[PDB]
Amino acid sequence: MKETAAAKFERQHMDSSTSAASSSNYCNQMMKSRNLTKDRCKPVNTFVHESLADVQAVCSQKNVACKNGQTNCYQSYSTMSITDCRETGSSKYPNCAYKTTQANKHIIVACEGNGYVPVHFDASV
Ligand SMILES: [Cs+]
Repeated sequence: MKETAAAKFERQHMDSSTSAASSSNYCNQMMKSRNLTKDRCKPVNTFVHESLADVQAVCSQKNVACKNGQTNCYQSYSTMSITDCRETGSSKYPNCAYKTTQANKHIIVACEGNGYVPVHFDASV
């Protein structure tokens, strides 16, 4: 079955199963279980610990520019529980290693065609 942009966004960024990173090993486990170390060690990736509905709602909040210059990005009005994952020095494809950083920040996502479906995670602030 084809992986839609919606499904891909959920695979790469949604973890409503936990309220926050459980430990420092969180990223290593999640990056692997979500297939983010298969085609390479995805350098950076953020997981959101909120309901899909609250993240989806961001598409109708504060409109802002995306890091790439596109105009379909949106920043959340309130802060959200998120976990930042970044490849560390001891990492080396195919043996990927990550640093886990838990936090409560505002998220910014890109909504397809400026619609209401989040398809990319731009950043957290
Ligand atoms: Cs919108």
